This record gives sequence, structure tokens and C-alpha cells, in this order.
Amino acid sequence: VSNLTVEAFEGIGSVNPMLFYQYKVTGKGKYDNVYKIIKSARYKMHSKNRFKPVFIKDDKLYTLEKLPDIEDLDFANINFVKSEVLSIEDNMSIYGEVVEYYINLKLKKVKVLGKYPKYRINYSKEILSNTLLTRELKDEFKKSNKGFNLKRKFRISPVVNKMGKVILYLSCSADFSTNKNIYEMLKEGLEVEGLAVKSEWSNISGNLVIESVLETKISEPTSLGQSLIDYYKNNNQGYRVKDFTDEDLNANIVNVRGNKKIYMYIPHALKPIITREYLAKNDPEFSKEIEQLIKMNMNYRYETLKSFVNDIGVIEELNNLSFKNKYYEDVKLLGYSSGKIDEPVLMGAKGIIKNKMQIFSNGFYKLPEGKVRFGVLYPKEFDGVSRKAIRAIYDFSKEGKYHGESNKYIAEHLINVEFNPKECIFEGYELGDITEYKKAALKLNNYNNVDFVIAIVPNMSDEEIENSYNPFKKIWAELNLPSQMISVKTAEIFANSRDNTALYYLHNIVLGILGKIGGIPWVVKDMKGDVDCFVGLDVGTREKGIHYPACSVVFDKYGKLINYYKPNIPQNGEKINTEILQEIFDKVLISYEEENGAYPKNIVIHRAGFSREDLDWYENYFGKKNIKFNIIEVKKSTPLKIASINEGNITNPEKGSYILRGNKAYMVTTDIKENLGSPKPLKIEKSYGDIDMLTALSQIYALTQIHVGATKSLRLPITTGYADKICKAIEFIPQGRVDNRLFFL
Amino acid sequence: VSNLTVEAFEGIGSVNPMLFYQYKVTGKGKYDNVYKIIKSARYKMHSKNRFKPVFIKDDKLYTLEKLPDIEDLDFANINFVKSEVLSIEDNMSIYGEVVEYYINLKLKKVKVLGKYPKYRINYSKEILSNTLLTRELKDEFKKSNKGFNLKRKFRISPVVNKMGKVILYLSCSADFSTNKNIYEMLKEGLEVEGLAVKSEWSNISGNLVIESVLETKISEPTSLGQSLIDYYKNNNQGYRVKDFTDEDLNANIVNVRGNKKIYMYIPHALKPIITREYLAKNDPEFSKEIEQLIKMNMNYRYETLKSFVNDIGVIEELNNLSFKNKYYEDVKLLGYSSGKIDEPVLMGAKGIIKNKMQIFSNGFYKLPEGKVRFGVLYPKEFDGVSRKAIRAIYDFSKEGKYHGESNKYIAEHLINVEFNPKECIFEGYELGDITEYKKAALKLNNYNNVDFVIAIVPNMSDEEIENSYNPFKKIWAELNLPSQMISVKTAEIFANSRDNTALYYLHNIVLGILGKIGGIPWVVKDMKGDVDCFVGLDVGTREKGIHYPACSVVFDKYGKLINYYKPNIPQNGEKINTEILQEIFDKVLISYEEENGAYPKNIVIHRAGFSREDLDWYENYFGKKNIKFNIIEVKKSTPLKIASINEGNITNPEKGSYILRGNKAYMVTTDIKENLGSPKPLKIEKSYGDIDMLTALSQIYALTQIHVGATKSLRLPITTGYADKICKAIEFIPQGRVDNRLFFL
DNA sequence: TGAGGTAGTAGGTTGTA
DNA sequence: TACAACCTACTACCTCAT
DNA sequence: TGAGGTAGTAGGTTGTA
DNA sequence: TACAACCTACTACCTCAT
Ligand SMILES: [Mn+2]
Ligand SMILES: [Mn+2]
Ligand SMILES: [Mn+2]
Ligand SMILES: [Mn+2]
Repeated sequence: VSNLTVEAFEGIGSVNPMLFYQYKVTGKGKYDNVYKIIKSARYKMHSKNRFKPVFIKDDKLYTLEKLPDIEDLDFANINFVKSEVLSIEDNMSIYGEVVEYYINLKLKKVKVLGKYPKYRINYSKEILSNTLLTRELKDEFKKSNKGFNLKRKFRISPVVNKMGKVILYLSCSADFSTNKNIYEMLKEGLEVEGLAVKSEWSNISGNLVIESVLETKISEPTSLGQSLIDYYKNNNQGYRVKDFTDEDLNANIVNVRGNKKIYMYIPHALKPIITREYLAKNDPEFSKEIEQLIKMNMNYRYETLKSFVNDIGVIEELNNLSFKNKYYEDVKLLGYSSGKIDEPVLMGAKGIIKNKMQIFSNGFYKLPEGKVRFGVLYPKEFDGVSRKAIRAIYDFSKEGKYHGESNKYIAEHLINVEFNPKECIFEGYELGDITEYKKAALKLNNYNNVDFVIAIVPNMSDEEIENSYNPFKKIWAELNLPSQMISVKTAEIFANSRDNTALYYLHNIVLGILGKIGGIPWVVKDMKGDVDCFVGLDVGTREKGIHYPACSVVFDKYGKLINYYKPNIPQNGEKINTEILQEIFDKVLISYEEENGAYPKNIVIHRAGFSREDLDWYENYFGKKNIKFNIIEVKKSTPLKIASINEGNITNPEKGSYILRGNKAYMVTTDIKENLGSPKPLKIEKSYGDIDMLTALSQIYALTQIHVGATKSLRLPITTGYADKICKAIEFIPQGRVDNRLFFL
Repeated sequence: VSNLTVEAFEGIGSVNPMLFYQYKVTGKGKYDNVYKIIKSARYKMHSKNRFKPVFIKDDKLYTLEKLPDIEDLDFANINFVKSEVLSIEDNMSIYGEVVEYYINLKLKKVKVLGKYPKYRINYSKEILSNTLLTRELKDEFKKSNKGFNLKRKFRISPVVNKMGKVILYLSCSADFSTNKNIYEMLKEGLEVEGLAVKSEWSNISGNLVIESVLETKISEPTSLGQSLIDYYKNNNQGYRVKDFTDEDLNANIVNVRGNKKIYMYIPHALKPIITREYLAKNDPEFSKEIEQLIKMNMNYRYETLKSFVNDIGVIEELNNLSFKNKYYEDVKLLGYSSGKIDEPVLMGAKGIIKNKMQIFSNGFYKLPEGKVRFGVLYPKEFDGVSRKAIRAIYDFSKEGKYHGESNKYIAEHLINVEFNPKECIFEGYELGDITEYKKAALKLNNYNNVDFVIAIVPNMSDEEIENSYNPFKKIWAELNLPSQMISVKTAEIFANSRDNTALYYLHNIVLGILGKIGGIPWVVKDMKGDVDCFVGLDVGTREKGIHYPACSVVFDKYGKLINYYKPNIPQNGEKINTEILQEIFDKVLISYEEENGAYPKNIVIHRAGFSREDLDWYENYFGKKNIKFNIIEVKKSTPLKIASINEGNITNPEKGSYILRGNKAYMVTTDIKENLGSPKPLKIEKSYGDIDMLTALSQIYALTQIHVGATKSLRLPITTGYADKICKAIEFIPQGRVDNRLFFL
């Protein structure tokens, strides 16, 4: 079989207990809180003493060599107290920061091509390398003609065991940067209006965009009364303007939007934000050619981290601590337990489907009762393309025909739709205003013979004349009319169809049309464990100060959506108030009581993120009702990657592969072939419950594969996944009584 | 006729341009922003120099006498720059702060009873007086046996004119305080668990409540490793524990909830929060006897401020500046323009109603089409009382009978209700859990013959076994069933009815029942101005970090509710995003187009609070559609009171009385007789429009008097008023298509 | 917005106290 | 103030092939 | 939560920059 | 950090009287 591993390198040899110099910090300012200044005190000590190692215990600053007591700082009076040898088993974190400091110090003295510094060391977790190991295993600078510099971005995190053995955890991202700021582009004369930029001089986190390029020079006094050069000279940064030339004073002032008022900045201060979109606007060949360099399968990540670990080498000051340059052959050496979860079985109209593609041959599982009449909006300039699009949709759905002819892939009468073009309507809408899109949706409500909408929207791209998806879905949510939107590009795929490329777009459109009219295309036959309903809690945050309301979804043990609950009030962050948990879980027990006749014996709560709520509330609320419950924290954003080993040959793992240690599990849900990247596994952890962790993993992986809006499964379980989809389609929630019509899908 | 005035005293004589000593502040810290430290620099200079006058211009600190340059502060290096005589017409605010400083300095040397300081001077706007002018015009300390001290709280705000004349604006609140902290109550042995307290030692704004009283002493070392006395000695406040006795070390530690973790505080630090509820729990005779002292009509406020101004007297250092002790006979001397708005006319089934009481004799204006069958929830222990309650409601509504007999007050068949107790239902619910209240509401949905609910809830008071209003209105909003709730006390008023006291409760219940089924009891015949629809915008904030979504209401020019729009996403504070204004005002124009066939020629926007949104967005959006628009900022919370003068005899003004200067108007909407307080007028101001301000005042006062859920009018116009009511009933918004059924009413 | 996944980039919130 | 560990928003590329 | 108004108390947000 | 000018939340008293 295939083993599973993590991006982990063993440390050859051990570190030893060695002498530190423990210091202390007191709050010299008007405050007295040393925890409010502890990290800033460490950083000012570190930078003010030629980058020498300083470490942080709760108030204690440890330091590897005897360094003088710094009273110079205005906020921290660092003073020597005692010198001691810290033991290993009490001080895992301090030895971890020791090892990562010495790895940073060892990597600072490694160069490529004899003159060029290979790494960019800040003595931290993250390590920017200036060169990249390419696909052909050669260290090479990835720069563009326009100077877009690609940089590999490493992330060490060594973990020291109590016996002194160290285990180097790694990852590698990519960094988009450039040596060319705005000033060389203005000397080149490039159009930089409306351009997203950042300042390397201020650490303010705020999205900066250029308004214009004022021909006013920087030596000329601005509307602030003085010039900008003297503005930075007065503000304790005259060293930045000291290295200027007389050519540099001819720089035109570029103004910038700063989300409250326009800031007046010199163009030397500002670097453009380097995204994928910016490369697509500037250097498309570079943006296409690094796509095999940033989306990295596990073999290429292993080769990148192998070159990294070989560039670390032996550290001569930790009892000759060196690292192995290969992964663990099995993660049972880490406490993790490998394994592959059994794939779900899915039921159709005929029985077991082998793919999600076969649901269109075998037939849908649960058609909604009745008959659903279409009604199509389309932009007026795309009438024949839209006609061919709806023709292909209706011939797929009702007549079972693809390219007009009856096909073996598609069974006849998949959904009970009636779209007679002699009877039914093609209301066309002019592209233009948003209020005209809303009135177009009202005019398609104005006739009573429309029960579902296949409205054609303009593209998500093409940032001119306004997109109609958002006004359409707003008005159809206000009127409780379900609707599957299609962009003009997919309508062009349907009208210009010659191969089977449009067929897959028709598969996912028909699954959307089915799920939005309350149909269910497949269900699982059984689900592992003693569960009666799933609850998927998630609290999202769109912007700063805006939190998505705590959208819950309620499933049965067979995965089909019982209910969703959206509280009308927003809340204070990722903590759900206990009145909101009262609303949510009363709605859970009410809906399971209605659809099943009794309370659930077991509830499994899939909280997306951290379940920071009162477990005392849960124990009270479900011990009052004799309900066993479980809380699982399913977490997406994790830099850990699970690689799969076939005798040293690193590869992506199959879906349903997990690693398991205690109450934390990392599980792969997506099958990604190489040259498409690497699967980002889910961080799954139990905050309370009686279930073993493998049962919650089987439930979560079965809840990924029963996503009913695509023919390929979701990365998330659809508890947290559909909670995220409701959080995205939160202004699209339909008005009428909450039911099994998955509007968001 | 009756004039109108404000709480304003003229300053006899003039102030003169006199020599200051202008200073400057630079940002000595790691920052450099002097605006971030300007007020703190003024306060540290003021307190560090025996409370000498310091003033604030943009960065300039002015100071009345030559004071030494203070380099002592760690954040501000105050240094003398120049000494000058500031002219009057440039420096209104600085002379205002001069005059209020010298008023504070003059009042600090005025005492009552020869030994007791009358005022508590912080040299600010607010001035706590220790004694109160009572109703019998005598200065007397209002203290309780339990030491609850009532204190009058003044608020000076003098405004200096360019010629040097000063006009003293005043107000007076009351202060609830006590000299008795927790320690004297614990020496008295009082139960202080669960009690809301504040600390006089820390300025942290956070609602503190006591968890328990730990018998652990303060000298004993706590779980923080040390004792609390040494905790305040280590934290630069050893002077507070220096004046203690050996008896004081026997104080038991009282812990306190601090909204993130329990703080460990000495009982000497903590003072109980003194509310009306706390007086009601402790000293009810004191809480009833000061009710004529805190709710103050305009005559008693005038006598209080008269005694205040006589206690100021002549200030010998401002060219003998003294104040008149009487109000302005007319506010045309202030630029304000007095006037009384014509009362609205209201239409019924027969025509002009003279009161809102006569709508039950003349008949409702617009009954909803169809027939509405009741259905009653009631608590199981109140069955006969509930039976008599619903009997009185139905005999008022359908049969037109009060106390079982046909009355001349009530016309027969007010609403088309059918409540046959042989046919219809009395579902009774056990008092208890919240989920049982929700299942009771579901079981009353479970039968189809219920079209409105008259559910009987337990009281808003009586903080034991749970109130059922919130689960009932949640489930009835989820099921789109309108419902008028009644507390057990009002059911007892109906069952124990002998006088006509229950009749008025029946008036407002039947108006609620009508407005919730989409009926309209009265409309105005015409409304002054060229208006076609009203838009009431309001963004409320319940807690810290939670903002109510920007609830809009759309009316016609005849006041009846066209529409309400609640955006599903919360936002960032009192700024409405332009996408939210797009949603809101497209919904406005859509709903007026649907109900009227065309766009409105004129829109009047009643924004509640500040209209801080882009007026460029409004001009773009309504110049694209050729819609004239107006924005009026209707503001509640205002310390200005409008008094009415009848030849020196100050009194409350009638409703519809306004004062008007430019684009700011204060208008009285509530008729309050004396001994019930004073009317709090509305601050009404136009941020943009073409209408004159008097037309917007007539529209706003007509929009107060057409409140259709009470027989006495609202203080707010029902644009901003119903926006506030939707913001309160925001988790009660019904599911189905938004219409004229005022669920919130 | 066919759907889903990877990838960057930018910015958040919360515990750590 | 500050990082870690989670998030969200957005945009590219890329595939889909019983 | 009959409805509405005054009154406190507590705490917010935003401009002032 | 800080006030001004607006807000919200909560609780008392108080009236309602064609
Ligand atoms: Mn989310
Ligand atoms: Mn979709
Ligand atoms: Mn509000
Ligand atoms: Mn009500």
C-alpha cells in the first residue's frame, strides 16, 4: 500500500541544555502591563543589539549570551536577573525558538553564484529564498523582463522533544515581489493610475490604490504647508531621504487612496502589489510559466525542502545538530496514525452509482413533487446564443438529448420540466443599470407561469457594463423564485458546442437546477457511526467590523438537508452568543422533530474554525434533553501538507487519506493529479464528544462526497461547506418558509 | 400667543481680547502624531500645574498666565513659542472655554450651609451640585437613610459672539451617586452578589458585576502570587492603600465579572451602580419621592438654572461679566424662529376624526380584504383570566361591546374577526423552557384555521420562569403568522375590569391587531409639500461590534407604509455602503413603481442620526433618474429643551412647536403636562435638499401624528420611528413577501 | 455567475494576558 | 504592540472527459 | 410584551486629525 | 488618548380617561 507522511525532517543528533541569561521587563510607561509590551521589548532588544538571539517566556526574556542591560528603550527597562540552564522538558518552546534562530543564522551565510545571497533572513519562522529550485532540480532566479521576482518562501517550525531530539517541520509557499518600485516605472512612463500598491516604509495594514500622478514635485510645498521630503525629515526618517540624488527630487508626487483620506506619498516609498492579476495585466508569459512553480505537487515540494535542508547543513553549536534530507517513511514516529477512509456509496433511481456522472444515466434519486416551468432571462445582444443554450439545457433535462440527438449518457426525463418555446417566455434584458436588472427580474415574476429561472448573466470578468447576477439573485430571493444563473461564456459554450466540453457544464447546471427546486440527486445508503443529525456552524467575516451571522445547517444522518438557520442579528466575532445557540439548536431539534417525530439521540456539530463557545452551555442544553452530542472543529486554512510515499517517491495522496493523533486529524478530501498542485488537507479536531475520531473522519469524508451541486466533490464536508455557501449567498436567502430547497448551491 | 425659548441666559457685559501664552506640543514618543496626544497633553499640563487654565487650538495650546515649559511628561514636550492677544472673531471656541473655565472657578468658591461645598468642579462643561433646589425653592441635600445621594448635574456651554457678547446655554440632569461604597455595606453585612458595581479607581468602561464575596482577606496572597495591597503598591498606586487602617486589612475580597475574565478587586475600590432599579430594590420611598425631582418640567428647570446663574454671579476678571437670570423672551435674538405647526387631519371610515380615540366609533379606514380567525396561546395557570381577556378583545373588535354590553364608544364590526369558542382554539402552554414555547407556537401553526394570534405571555418583569414573547415572535416570524402579544398583567386588567381602565389597553391592542393584519386605521387627507415617498434610514447599534442592518421604510405622501427593506448583511457602523444604498433605493423606486405606476418626482429621506453617506452617490443615483430628493437628519438625543413662555411663566410647550434657524430646527412632538416632566424635542436638520425647512418640519410632525399602533402619537416621525421599531424587532421580521403588514407595531 | 480544486496577494479576529 | 492560528475577500490557471 | 412619554444608569460610534 | 454629538441597551414612574 501507500504510506502517508508530512513535510517533516528529523534532526540528526540532539540539542543539549545550555546556559542562558534570563532577563526581565517592567512597564516603564504610563501603563504597567508587561504583556502589552513583551514582544516589542524582545524585538527592540534584538534589533538594537546587532541581531542577537532573544527569547520570550511569559515575562522572562532569555538570551544565549551575556548582553548588557538596556535602559535605553522608552517602554522597557530590560535588566539581568539570573543566569541559568533551562531544562528541556519544561522549555519546549524556548528550545524551538533557539533551533529556528540557529537555522536562520546558518542559512544567512549560504549564497548562490558566489555573490548573491540565497536567503532573506529575518531570524523568524519564515525564510524567503531569492532563488528557486526549478522543475529540473537547479537553483535559478525567476525574474521577468519587467522585474517581477518570484521567490520561494519557506517556513521552519522545529519541535524539540523532551530527550532533546528535534523534528524540523517545513513548508514552502511562493513570494510575488519586485525590485522595481513605482519610480522606475514612472521613469519608464507606465500608467499607474488605479493601481494597487503597498508602502515598504510604513507597516499600516490597509489596501492602498493610486488615484493619480500629480506633476507637482516633491520639493514643492504641498497642501500640508511643507514639502514631503521635509515631512519625512521632521518625522524621524530623514535617513530615507538622505540617500537621494538631485534627480530624485524631480519625482512627481503620486497620491494614494487610504480608505479614510488621500495620503500624500513620495513614489520612492511605494511598491506595487504583485498579484496574479497584476502579472496578467503586465507579463502574461511570466504569469503562465510560473504556474508550474507556485502550484507544487508533493514531489516538487519535497525537492524544494530537500534543497533547503541541504542548504542548512550541520549547525556546529548545537552538538553538531544536522538534519536528514528525507521525509519520515511513516508518521507513526510522530504519533499520527495513517489510513484510508472507505469511499461512500451513493443511491440513485436505480441504485449504486459508480461516479456522480452516472446519476444522469441511472436517474435522479428524489424528484420534487409537481412540475417546474422554466423562464429565461438573457441579454438582448445574445439572443440566438441564449436560445441554443436553453435548448441544450432542456434537451439534457427533459428529452435526454445532447446535441439534439438521444445519447446513452443521459436518461430521458431527468427533471419534470416543461419548456415549450411556443408557450414559455424569453424575456430579454438590456445590459446597463442595476435597477433595470431588478425590473427585468420583476417583469419575469410578473407572469405566473415561471417556476424556475435559467437567467443568462454577463461574465464575472469583463469589468465593464454591470453584472446582473447580484440584482437577479436579490430579486429572486425576495420573491422566492429559484434560479440557476449562466454566464455568457457558458452560453457560448452551449451555442458553439462541437465536442463533449459543454456536457460537463450541463451536468453541473442540471445538478444546480435539481438542488434548487428541492430535488436530491443522490443520498448515502448508510453513514458510519451513531449519528442522527449534523449541525454545521460557521461564523464568517467579510470585512473589518462585519461578521456573517452564525449560519447553521441541519442534515440527517443520510446527508440530506433538513434545515438551515440564519439568525437575523450579527454578533461579536467567532463567539456565538448563547441566545444564538438557543435559537440555532432549538431550530435543530424542532426541524428533526418535525421531519422525524422524535428528538435525535445523537448530534454531531461541525463547527467551522474554533468552537470557542461555552461547552457548559452545550452540556446544560443537551443534558436537559438527554441528547448525546459531539463537537468537531473542521478547519481549512492549514499550512500542513500530507504527502504520500511509494518507496521514497513522494506523490500526492488519494482522497480519504488521513493522519490521526489523539484528537487532531488531518485528512485529504481532494484527488489532485500532479501538475495541478497538491491537496490541501482538512484540519479536523474534536473539541468535545464521545465519538472516536475515526468515526468523525468517516462522517466528514462521507459529507464531502455527497455534495449535490457538482459532479466532483467538495473539499469541505457539506456541513461546514454549505454553511460557507450560505455565508457567501447571505443576501440571496429566499423569503419564504425555510425548507430543503438549496438556494445557495 | 405663547412664545418659545431655550435654556439660555444672556451675559451682561462683554469679554475683551486679552493676552494669552501660546504653547506647542511635539510627539516625543515612538509615534509622532500630536493630534493623538493633544488633549492628554492639555490635561496633564492642567492637572500638573494646580488646575490652571489650558486651552486647545488645532496644535496650539493657549494658557491665560505665563506657565513654565513642561518637559516632565513622557509624551509631550510643551514649550513656549509666542505670547499674543487672540482676536474674538477667529477664536469663538477658545473664548468659550475661557468663559466656562472662569464660571467653574467662580462656582468652586460657593458653599451651602457655611461648611459644605455646593458644587463639584472639574473645570469642564458639566458641574455636579451637591444640593438641589427643591420644588419649594430651597437648596437641600437629597440623601437617603441608605445614603443614596441625589445630585443635580448642570451643563454650561457659553457661546461668545464676535463682538464679545456671551450667551450662556444651560441644562440640568440629575446624578445618582452614593458616598457608601461596598465596604460600608459589608460592614453592614448586605447581600451584594450579582450586584452591578463600578470602580472609582480605573476608568475602564465595562459593565462590572460581583460574582461572590470571598472570605479571603486582602493581605493574604491571591492566585496571582501576591496580595492585592502589594498589587496596587507595585502598580504606581500605593497612595490609595497608604491611608488604610488595620481594620481595612480585614476586608473580604469581592470578585467581579469583567466580560473577559474575573478581576480580583479590593472592596474599597468598588462603588455600586446607582440606577432606578437599584433604588427600587433598596429604598423605594426615596425612589418614589425623587420622581418629582428628576422628571422636571420647564418651570422647575428654569428655577434650577436660575439658582445656578445666581450662584455664578459676576466674574471680576472678564470686564465684570455677569449673567441675566431669566430666559430670552423670544429666540429671534438667537436666530431661531418660533412657530406652531398646524395639526394633521386624519381620515376614518366616516371622515375627520378629532382624536385617535374616535377611530373606534367612526370605524377603521382600511380593513384588510378577507377574514381573520384568531387563535390564542395562554399559560396554563391563567386559563379563566385568559378566557376573559380574549372575550373582552373579541367583544371590542367584532361585537363592539365593552364589559359585555354594547357601548357608544365602540362601533360594531371594527375588524372582520371570527372567534367562536366552540369552533376556535385555546392552546395552552406550560411555563418553562424556551423550546417548549417554540413547540407551542408550532402546535398553534399545526392547525390551519388560525390567521392571527393573541398569545398571552408572562410579564416583562418577574425575572423568573422564562418569558415567552421572544420564542413566540421568533416562531411566528418564521411562519409568517401575525400576532399581538399580551402580558399576564394586561390579561388581569381584562379579567378584573370594573372601570374603563382596560378600555385603553383594548384600544391599543386593537390598533396593534389591525396594523399587523395589514389594516390602516387612519391616513392623512393631504401632506404639506411636494413629496411622493418618504424613506426612513436608520442604522442602530445594539452592543459593541454589532450594528443593526440599515433598515429602510418607504411610505407614500399619505403616510401609509409601502415597503420596508432590511439588508441581510451587517455593515461598518453609521456609514451605509453605496451598494447598500443601491439595494435600498432600488427597492424604494421599485415599490413606488409597483404601487403607483411611475417613479416619484420627489423623495424625502429621513435619516435617523447623521447622514454621513456620499451625497455624490445620491446626486448621481437620482440625477440619473431625474428624481429630486431631500435628506433630513432627524435626531433624538439632544440636551436642548424648548421651554414655552407665558409672560415670564415658564411651562412645557405644546406639540408641534418648533424653533428654526437656517438648516437646523428643534421641534416638540409630545404634549406632556407638568409633573410628568418636560418634552424632549427632536433635533431636525437638513443635510441636502431643495425643500425649505418648515415643509420638512410639517412633514415630520404629520409623520409623528399618523402612528397607527397607539392612540397617542409617537415622539419620532414614523419614518425614523418605524425604522427604530424594525431595528428592535429585527429578529422578528416575517419570512414571506414584504408588504404593508406592520409586524413590528 | 457550470462546478470544483489549487495558488498567490491583501486583510481580518482571537488567545496569549 | 505582536505573532499564531485560524479565517475571509479577490484574482489567476486548470480540469471536467462514465 | 396595550401604547406612548419622561427620567436615570451603563456603554457605544465618529469627526476632530 | 479624548470629548462632542449622536446613538443604543436597560430599568423606574406615569398616564391613558371622546
Ligand atoms: Mn465561514
Ligand atoms: Mn450556482
Ligand atoms: Mn436606530
Ligand atoms: Mn406590539
